[PDB]
Amino acid sequence: IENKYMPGLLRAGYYDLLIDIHLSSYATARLMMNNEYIVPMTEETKSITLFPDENKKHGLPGIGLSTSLRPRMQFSSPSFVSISNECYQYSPEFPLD
Amino acid sequence: EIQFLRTDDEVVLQCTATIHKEQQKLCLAAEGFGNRLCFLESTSNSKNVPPDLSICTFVLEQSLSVRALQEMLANHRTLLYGHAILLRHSYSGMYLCCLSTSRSSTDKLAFDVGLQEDTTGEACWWTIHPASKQRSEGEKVRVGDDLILVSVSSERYLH
Amino acid sequence: QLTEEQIAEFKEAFSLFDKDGDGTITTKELGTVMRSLGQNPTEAELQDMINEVDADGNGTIDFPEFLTMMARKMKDTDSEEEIREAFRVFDKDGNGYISAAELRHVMTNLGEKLTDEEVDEMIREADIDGDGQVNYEEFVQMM
Amino acid sequence: FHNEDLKHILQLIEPSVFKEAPKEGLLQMKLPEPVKLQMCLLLQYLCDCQVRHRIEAIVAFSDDFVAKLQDNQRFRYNEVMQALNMSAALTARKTKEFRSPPQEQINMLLNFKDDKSECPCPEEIRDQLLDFHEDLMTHCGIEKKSSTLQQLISETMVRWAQESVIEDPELVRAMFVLLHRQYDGIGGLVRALPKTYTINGVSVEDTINLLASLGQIRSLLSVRMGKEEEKLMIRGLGDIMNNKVFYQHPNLMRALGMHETVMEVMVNVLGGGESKEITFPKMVANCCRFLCYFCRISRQNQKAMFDHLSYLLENSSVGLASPAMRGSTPLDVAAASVMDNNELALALREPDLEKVVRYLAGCGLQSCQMLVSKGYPDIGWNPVEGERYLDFLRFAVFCNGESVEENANVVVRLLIRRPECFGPALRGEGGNGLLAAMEEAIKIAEDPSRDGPSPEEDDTIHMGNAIMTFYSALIDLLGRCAPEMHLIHAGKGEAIRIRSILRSLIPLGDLVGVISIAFQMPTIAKDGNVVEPDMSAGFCPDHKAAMVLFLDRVYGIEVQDFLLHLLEVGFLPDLRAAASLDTAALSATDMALALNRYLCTAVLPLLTRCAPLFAGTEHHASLIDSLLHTVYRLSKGCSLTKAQRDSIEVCLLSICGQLRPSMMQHLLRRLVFDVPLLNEHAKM
Amino acid sequence: KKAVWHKLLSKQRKRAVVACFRMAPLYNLPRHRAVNLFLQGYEKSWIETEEHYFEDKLIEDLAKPGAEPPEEDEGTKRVDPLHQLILLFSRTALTEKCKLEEDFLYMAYADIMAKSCHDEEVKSFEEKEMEKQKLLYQQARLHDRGAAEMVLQTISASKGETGPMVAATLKLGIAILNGGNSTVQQKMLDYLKEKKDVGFFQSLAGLMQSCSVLDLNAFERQNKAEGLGMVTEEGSGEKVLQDDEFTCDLFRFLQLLCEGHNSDFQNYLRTQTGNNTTVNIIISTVDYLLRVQESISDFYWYYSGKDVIDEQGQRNFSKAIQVAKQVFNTLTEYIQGPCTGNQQSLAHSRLWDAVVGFLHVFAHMQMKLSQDSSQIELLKELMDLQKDMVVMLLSMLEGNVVNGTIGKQMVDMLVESSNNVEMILKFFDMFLKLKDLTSSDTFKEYDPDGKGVISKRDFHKAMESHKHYTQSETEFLLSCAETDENETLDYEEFVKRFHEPAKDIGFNVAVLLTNLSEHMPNDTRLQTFLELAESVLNYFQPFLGRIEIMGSAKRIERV
Ligand SMILES: [Ca+2]
Ligand SMILES: [Ca+2]
Ligand SMILES: [Ca+2]
Ligand SMILES: [Ca+2]
Repeated sequence: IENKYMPGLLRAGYYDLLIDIHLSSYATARLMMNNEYIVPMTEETKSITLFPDENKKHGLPGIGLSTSLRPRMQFSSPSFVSISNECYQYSPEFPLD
Repeated sequence: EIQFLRTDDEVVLQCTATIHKEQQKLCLAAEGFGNRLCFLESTSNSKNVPPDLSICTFVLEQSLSVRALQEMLANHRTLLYGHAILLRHSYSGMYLCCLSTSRSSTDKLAFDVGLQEDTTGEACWWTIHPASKQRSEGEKVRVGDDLILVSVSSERYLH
Repeated sequence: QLTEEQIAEFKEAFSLFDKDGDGTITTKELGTVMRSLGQNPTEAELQDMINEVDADGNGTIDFPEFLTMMARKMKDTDSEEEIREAFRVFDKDGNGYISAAELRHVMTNLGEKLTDEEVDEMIREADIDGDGQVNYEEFVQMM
Repeated sequence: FHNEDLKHILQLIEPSVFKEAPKEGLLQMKLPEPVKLQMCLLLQYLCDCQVRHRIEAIVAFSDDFVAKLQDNQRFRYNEVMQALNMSAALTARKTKEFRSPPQEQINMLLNFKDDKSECPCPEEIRDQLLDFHEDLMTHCGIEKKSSTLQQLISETMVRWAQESVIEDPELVRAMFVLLHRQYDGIGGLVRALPKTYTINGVSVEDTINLLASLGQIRSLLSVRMGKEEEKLMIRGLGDIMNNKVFYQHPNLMRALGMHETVMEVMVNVLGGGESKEITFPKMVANCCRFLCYFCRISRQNQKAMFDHLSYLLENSSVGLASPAMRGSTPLDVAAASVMDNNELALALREPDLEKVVRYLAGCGLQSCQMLVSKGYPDIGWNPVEGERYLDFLRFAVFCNGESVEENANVVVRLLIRRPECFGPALRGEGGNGLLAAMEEAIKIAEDPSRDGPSPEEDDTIHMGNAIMTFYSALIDLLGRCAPEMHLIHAGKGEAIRIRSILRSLIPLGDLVGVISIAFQMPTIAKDGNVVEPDMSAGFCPDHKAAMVLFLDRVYGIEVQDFLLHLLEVGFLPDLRAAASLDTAALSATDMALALNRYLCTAVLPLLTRCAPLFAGTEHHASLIDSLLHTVYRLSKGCSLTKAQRDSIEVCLLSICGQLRPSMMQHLLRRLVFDVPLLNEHAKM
Repeated sequence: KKAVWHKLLSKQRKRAVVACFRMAPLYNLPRHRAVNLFLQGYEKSWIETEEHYFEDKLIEDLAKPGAEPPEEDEGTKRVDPLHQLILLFSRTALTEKCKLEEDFLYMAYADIMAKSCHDEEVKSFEEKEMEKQKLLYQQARLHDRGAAEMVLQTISASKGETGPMVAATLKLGIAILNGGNSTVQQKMLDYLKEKKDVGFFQSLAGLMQSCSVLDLNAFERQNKAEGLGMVTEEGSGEKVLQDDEFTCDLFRFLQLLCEGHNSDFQNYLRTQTGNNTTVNIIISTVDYLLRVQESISDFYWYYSGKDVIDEQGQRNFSKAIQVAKQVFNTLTEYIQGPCTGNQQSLAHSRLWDAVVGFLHVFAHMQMKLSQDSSQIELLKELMDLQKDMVVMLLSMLEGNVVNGTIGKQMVDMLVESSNNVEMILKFFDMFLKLKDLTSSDTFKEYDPDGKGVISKRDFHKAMESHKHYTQSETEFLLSCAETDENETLDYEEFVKRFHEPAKDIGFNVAVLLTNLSEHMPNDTRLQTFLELAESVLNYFQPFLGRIEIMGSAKRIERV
């Protein structure tokens, strides 16, 4: 991902591989749930308002407090010395930050 | 250019048979006095035996619609497919109907077909239906067509 | 919490809809009352009605379930108010005392076919006071 | 991306619009078409985030608005109820609002728009809604730099399109869809709100688990059917079934469209390999079971399921012949979607019935291929599938106690048009008759070779029992299709005609003979252990129950001579056998329970409704006396349920009431030493 | 005694208990259920009903050339964004697929463009002219970019399957063809001729066959549901006449295609010379009309026994009436502008059956509905349908010759339907002598006052003294007169309501009969029918005017 001298085809292939092995599963899970809005009845939900402050200025998209239910984010460490098979469920962990 | 069956016209009901792999053509017949049952007169062998059409001729009196017939029972025209018709035996003056009593001709479900004096009731009326796929309900019935009559009283085809 | 007499009043009311006497009001059994009062309920509506009250889910209202919904209705004093309301509309005479003379109009009002002379004969025991004219006091004892 | 990272990356997209409250962002940089497509995707996601925020704000307002509205309605209800009376509440369009269904009530309350003023809500409550609705329009932009994402997108798409001729249809489509979304801000809410649901805080964990299971099931669409995929299907469906949210919130379940997903996973497996027969049969079984239970959960679920009645009819022949899959077939799904719902029964159309009639005619004309493959003796017709096809029509024509005339008249006409559906006994030519067919079925069930394949245990279809069940189902369907008594009394010509056709189809003598056929009784063996004849093989009381239903609904019992003859031939033997199966050991046998159910559900109510016919029965003294004693002995039973005991009490109190005093001397002699015991049984 | 008294207090108590079951206030429901109900109700009541108008501005912005010459073009003028959108939609249609896939983008942008086109008391001729010019400009803004080809390509790709895509395409075509746009008609005809497209006409015939009509079974099931107490979940009871808007749009499209007497396209509809396969749209329209008249006769026969038509059946009759009216208008536009081929095609078609059915329906419903006062709007719709049918019959006889086949076929149809036309003509004469009666001085001496609201008894005595009306006519007019208990009737409204529809429909019938009589002089069947229709012809004799001109067919014609 970092290298600036990598061939374009290999760069695209490695980007696609990084997306597929680690991110595509949860990305598809959230895309499949976007068009549904199941919001619980809580105090955080009550606190939500259309406009951040008194004047009617739109806030930045995305930022704010969203209380709608979302799919939960699951990851497993890909270690081949362990003999447990429960690691096969979920996608391999990656340093997201 | 082509004519249509019309009320107050004398007609003979004609059916074909395939007995022993040959086409035999038979007309519906009924004798007014005595036996009220209906038998079949063979008109295919007209060369050897003369057909007796004097008891096979029938007269189309009415061609009322199905709804008109519901209303009438609750209380020159051109015949159209899907209409209730009244057939009168020309010789006897009695109308074709389902007798509702069966002689048990190997079929318990079947009913006898004969002649009835009274016009009232439902047994006398028959509904014309289009045998050919080309014809449709409401279309004029041509002079020459294949027809499947349905008894209003019992929903049993003239078989 | 409910008065034992009010329990007995809900006894007779509960059995009023329970003609077969099994202690369960089916949808059709309830439906007969509604049609008798002139209203035409759909079968789906009748199910929605009983389901809201049927805590058990058996589809037929039992008396303990019937009491709970009775408590849910604030019929604290409406019973005798209806009894009092019945007394005044029964006394078409407006004298505060219903006379056997008006008894012939009211027998036709309900639709009962009980004969009038017997009605006077019953009104001689209905009137334990005897007034020959039923007041609110003689109305309540009758009820 | 959270907070400051999102701020920085939006500044990178457009420094001017997304500045925190010269430099060119990714938008204004003369981009290639593939890059433009991805920027369109990003701008779509930003709009989706705005829609989600806009929906959550609406749900936040709804809480306090509905609380105030509910308090106002409580107060208004108290004020109205003070003046009125409980009895008058049926009247009073005044209280019509409170008697309306909740959806109608809230639609009636939310009529503040315009000035028709018919809504009863006060101005102070009106103000909050009238302010929120204009703030929402302002946030939607439906009320100098662009300064907003909507205007930024509206400018950018037009600028790109007029700058260059886009050769990519995908890019053109994406840009114009995004522009339409910018100009149709109302439509986003119109689409989002029907898919918005609210839950309590207690059910959040259960909702999350249900959503995870639904996500697994939905994501498994992309993979082809297989063993492990079938495992995951079954496990997820089981979890969804066990979850209580599936019961408590059917509306959320419909909004999530689970039934569509379950059908799609069923559609794929059924369509894959039609020629090579259905693979993964337990898969279709689980899907059909889930869909039937979904129908049973709620009525609106049933209406939603009804919209796919067609496809299920072409796929009705998936697993009909296979035993132990009863209730887990597409035909069962259709029956569940059309079961006991008058609105759907009336909406059911003629071609749907015609398809089922064609299938039944095919089953009556042709044998069963996999059955004869497994080695069952070949017969011309298929009772196993014919019975299920007949049961579907039984559910279609009969609903909630009385018959749907429109459906019954069509079904009878189709059946008489195609007479082969009745079966070899009732074809008409060389037909031994219903009674003779049922003795032939007894003989087949007695013979081992004809009953069994003779080349697991449940898979063995007892052929005689299959024949009996087919004929019983046919008779039951025709009896249910019989017209109601009120139409006949009024004189409806169509009803008279139908009741005449059914009478012509089935003679009364055959029904009386079938009722006169007797059962086999359980017997105690030498050691004292009871041997109980198998239910699945032989003659069952339900078979005669169908005949009794037909006899009551079509022919009718209106003559004392007929009633007495029927009591002599068919009813009294069964009652006395039930009274003889009253021992503590024989009471729990399946024979005894089935016979008691048959009696107390079919025979006794008929004799109760035919009570007035018992008035002048002096010459028939022994028969009525035996009936009274047998019914009393049956009432003295122990295994009888409360409803059965009540039915027996009603029948006895009716017959005894109609009988003359001289008739009940023998019953009084039995009572004079039983009543003084003053036990629980003495109440009747 | 007390038990009988309890029975009296029972009927009172029975209502109380059922009322306490039935009464289910909203506040009893939990918070979340009420919140969900509020979300749904808010959506339907407010968000869906909220309306904004942006289509004209959006289309104008999409059509503005975005400073292309200022931009680095170095070549031909780049197509505007609207042009690219229309090209995308056209290519998607031209792409071969088994079925026309549903596309929400098309189904929205077609609506936007149609609204941008149409953008829809007394006004000046200048105002009307400016509205015409502005509509022409708005239609040019789309058909310059190729919308005419797109609306034909989508219909061709439809393959005769009714759907929302076809419903939007038909509306767009109507919007661009409103006013008989000659340029758009020419563009469509040229495109069809150069492409030799048979799928367009095949899909047109398929859509006509798929068009729905009235359904007795569905209506009876709905009425049984209503009687049992079921509420109509569907918006307008659309099970009967599934799509009323779609059929009207489909036939309006074809009528607009032939507006202005476009003889080229009129002939091309009947026969496609270049195409290998030819479909007779003119005959398909007649077939649909024959099915519609059968459906209308079915409801007539259903409601003949009923004393009063309920509101559901009344609106179903209305919808069927507009459908039939649109079909008659389309047929008239087909045959108008003496299109001899179309005239012969109808003359040899099944149109006569539809006409004879409508004649019976018209003859009986006039008697049935006139007695009632709640069916005035239905009677007016029926009168308008009668007028359009007679107009189509007049266009049937346009450019006739002495002893022609079309005239003889009309005479045969009239002899077949003699009784119904006799009833119609007596109805018209009865309600046409009413004006002379109410304008007579005998009416003024019965009501010397200026208000004129005469009593029913006085009106009956006046009509008896007028003695132009027999006893049957008098009692029929009494039945058709609806007054209060005061017996005072407004003769002004009575005579106008029963006169102007009669006054114009009877004039059309009289013109048709005079044309038939003059073009078929020696026909005894025609002279007997004229004798039956003597009174109306005498009434309309002063108003009827006749001239002779040298027509386009190089023959003398009578107008
Ligand atoms: Ca009960
Ligand atoms: Ca209960
Ligand atoms: Ca008094
Ligand atoms: Ca007293």
